[PDB]
Amino acid sequence: KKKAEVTVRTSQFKVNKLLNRKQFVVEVNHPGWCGTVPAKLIRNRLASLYKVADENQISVFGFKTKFGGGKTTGFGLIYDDLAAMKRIEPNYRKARLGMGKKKLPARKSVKERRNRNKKIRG
Amino acid sequence: TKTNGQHAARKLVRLRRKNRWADKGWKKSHTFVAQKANPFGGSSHAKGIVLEKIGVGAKQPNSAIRKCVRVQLIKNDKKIIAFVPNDGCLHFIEENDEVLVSGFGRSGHAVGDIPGVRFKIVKVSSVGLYALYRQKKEKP
Amino acid sequence: AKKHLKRLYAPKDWMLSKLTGVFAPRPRAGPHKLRECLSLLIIIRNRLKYALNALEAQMILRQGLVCVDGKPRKDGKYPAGFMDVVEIPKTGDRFRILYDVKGRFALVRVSEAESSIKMMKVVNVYTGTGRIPVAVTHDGHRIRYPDPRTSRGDTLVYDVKEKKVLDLIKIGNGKVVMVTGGANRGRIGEIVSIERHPGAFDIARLKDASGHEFATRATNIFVIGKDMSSVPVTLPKQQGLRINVIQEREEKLIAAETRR
Amino acid sequence: MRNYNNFNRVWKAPRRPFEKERLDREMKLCGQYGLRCKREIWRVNMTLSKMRRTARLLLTLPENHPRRLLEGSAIMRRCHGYGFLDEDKDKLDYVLSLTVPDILERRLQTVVFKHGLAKSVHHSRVLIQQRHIAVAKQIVTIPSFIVRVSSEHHIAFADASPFGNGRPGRVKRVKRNA
RNA sequence: AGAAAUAGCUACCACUUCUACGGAGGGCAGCAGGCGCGCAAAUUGCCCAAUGUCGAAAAAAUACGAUGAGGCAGCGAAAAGAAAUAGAGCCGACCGUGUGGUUGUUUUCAAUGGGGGAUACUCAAACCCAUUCAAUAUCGAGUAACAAUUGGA
RNA sequence: GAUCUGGUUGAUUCUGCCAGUAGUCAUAUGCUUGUUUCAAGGACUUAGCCAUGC
Ligand SMILES: [K+]
Ligand SMILES: [K+]
Ligand SMILES: [K+]
Ligand SMILES: [K+]
Ligand SMILES: [Mg+2]
Ligand SMILES: [Mg+2]
Ligand SMILES: [Mg+2]
Ligand SMILES: [Mg+2]
Ligand code: NA
Ligand code: NA
Ligand code: NA
Ligand code: NA
Repeated sequence: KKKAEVTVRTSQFKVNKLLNRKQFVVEVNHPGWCGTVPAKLIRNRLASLYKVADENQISVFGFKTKFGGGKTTGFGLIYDDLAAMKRIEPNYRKARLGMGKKKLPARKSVKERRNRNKKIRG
Repeated sequence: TKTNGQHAARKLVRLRRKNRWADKGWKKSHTFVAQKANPFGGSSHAKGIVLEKIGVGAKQPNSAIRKCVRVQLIKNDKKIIAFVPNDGCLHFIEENDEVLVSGFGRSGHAVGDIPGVRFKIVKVSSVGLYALYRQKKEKP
Repeated sequence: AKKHLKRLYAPKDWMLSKLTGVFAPRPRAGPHKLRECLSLLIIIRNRLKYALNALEAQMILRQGLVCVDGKPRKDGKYPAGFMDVVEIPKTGDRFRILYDVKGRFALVRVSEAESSIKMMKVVNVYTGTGRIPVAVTHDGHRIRYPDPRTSRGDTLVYDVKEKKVLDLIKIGNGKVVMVTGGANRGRIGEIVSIERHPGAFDIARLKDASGHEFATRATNIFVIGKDMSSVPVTLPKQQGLRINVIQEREEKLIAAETRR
Repeated sequence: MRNYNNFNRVWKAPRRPFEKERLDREMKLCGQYGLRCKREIWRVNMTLSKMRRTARLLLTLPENHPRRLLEGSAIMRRCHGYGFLDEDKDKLDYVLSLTVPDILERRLQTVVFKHGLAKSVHHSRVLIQQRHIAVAKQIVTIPSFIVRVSSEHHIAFADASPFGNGRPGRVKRVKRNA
């Protein structure tokens, strides 16, 4: 029958010049939507709402689906430019996009060598 | 009537302390002699080893043989007599096995027409005597 | 020599949830007491939601963006107390720490001229080596040459950007005070009288603006001015007037109904 | 282990387990409201006992008492709004006269049947558990929901339900795929 | 600065490990795990994302502080809160009572979750919830074998 | 919820204790267990003995 659309609204708003960002709460209305709605679709729509050059300046996380309904609420961050986004965003959030630091060795091995090198000098 | 003082709380406190030793229920919970004489050191159940199977007669108006066993406890090596319930159920006991023993009710008082027996057999070889009776399990 | 502070043992006015974490930031020693203050990490992360996590407050405080007495502070666990000006020059907002009518911390936006003024309460007057009269203050400041009329209970109006004393407000019946401890914290009223009780705690009897009467220990009043109008600083919304609990409940109920 | 969550109990078994008079009165309530177990009745017993106990304490207090005025208004506000007491009764003495079916009348399983959306009192429970009823355009699937006075006219079918304007249900879909 | 500190030192007493027999060590009532004891009690897991402490430290790069404190998941009817195991009728056979509930025999007719799968959400990474069986476009009870027990008369 | 019942006599009215009855974030054992939320978990006896890693 009918098509499935998505509408995005922002209830609370705040401008953060200390961390070069603006914060808000995202509301998504998706009546008739099948399944959930991936976060990249929100990023497209939020970019339309506040026209940004690069959609990667937008961050969305912590989204909860309302019981027995077609609503979903999450948090949202907007950065002035990509340079500020890289500096301030936590690593695991950048890795979600696919552009964070590679990896680190298992923590067990690191603390194993730390005690081993306590028996030796130089 | 009795003392009605408004400054006589000392006399009323002493009276209640002295007279509270006169009821057997309150005395049993504050005297430590019951725990020592009790084969279970104040515990719900205890584990023991079967020594032999005995048959004790019932009291006078009744007439039967009550099919008990003689059990030596493990935690303190005391000897007690315990009753094995339900029909049959003696063939599931055997000799030198290890059993779990519980009270009979009434907290140390003998029960029914069995003379001087206040313990019952619950588990044999750690399976469950009633489960064996209902065939829900097999003897290891 | 403790270094932690369990959540449940923290002051209630920080309003930290008991379901979020086990610990709280212990305020380092300094101008104000541990019980009678709130730290800079609390203000940045809990009062104004500039920072979400506690790592972000470091990203603000370690740069010296926040100032607390005209000097930027980099320590999150800095103790900030009553009558303190907090200004963030990048954002342009300045708050003064005061007590609201219910005895809780209140941050009220002040003007540019006001942000350079601070009120202090004398607690001790002594002599230094040589003959230097120096007076200690409720926030720990020491003033080298005060007015020779200063005494224990009075208050001083202080310029923070440049260190000097503006004027001294003594104690007496006419003046108006604000209660700073004892479940009457956050009430403004005049001094009806003060009772001596030598060797023990003096009792000061005060009259509210609405004609009510209340009393408290004399070590809990902070004289603001000689009149309500002549206040060097700004004041919170209610002006320290408390009203009946049933009236509070009823006004809240009807106000919600007209709102929707 | 270092947790600070809370929990409590909502019901209580009655003394004297077998009284023929109480057994029949409770059975009558169950088979006529279509309840599942006696615990549902015994929940109503304790919530009733709490309002009665606080009303009794307040009524003992003298009039114009500050505690009496504030709490007295609060309990009447809850009782009127929830639909336990009609708006004419306002003296705080009509609280004690509350009985069990008065609270059981406000249950969402009951109110659905009264409005006529169901053919019985057990049909309505099945409908509620299967995500068909919406109170204020929000789907509610818990029979013990106690309907407020300002929400009876908003009760209707849910959009997502096949009986509303939703897609065909399980039987229709599997018949089409057959 | 602060200890008469146990993942600081010294000795004696009880048990105890390696050795080339000259000697040298050990302290789980910290975390997980084993033996014994008993009626009686969980994995030799992942992580610094949150909460904090310490520090010569904000974050970012030609450049990632530690942390079994802490948190997360595995086992878990201690206990506590919600809650399925069916709803409407059809046609005979009826049961009582005076024509209105009812008790099986045939038989349609919708609805829904145990079950399984993602455009995917969560998550520090995985899991559980919460959404959804087309949005051109997505699986499924009928002797509902998807079968309620434990105690009694 | 400010509640009681069975046993002394050929019957009756008592004192009085045995037995019944409801709970317990109170422990253990037995039988039986589809879903979900929140959760305590080697105190009890032996402040007994401890391989290995942190
Ligand atoms: K020591
Ligand atoms: K251990
Ligand atoms: K079943
Ligand atoms: K029988
Ligand atoms: Mg150790
Ligand atoms: Mg256990
Ligand atoms: Mg006699
Ligand atoms: Mg122990
Ligand atoms: Na209320
Ligand atoms: Na030692
Ligand atoms: Na950390
Ligand atoms: Na934890």
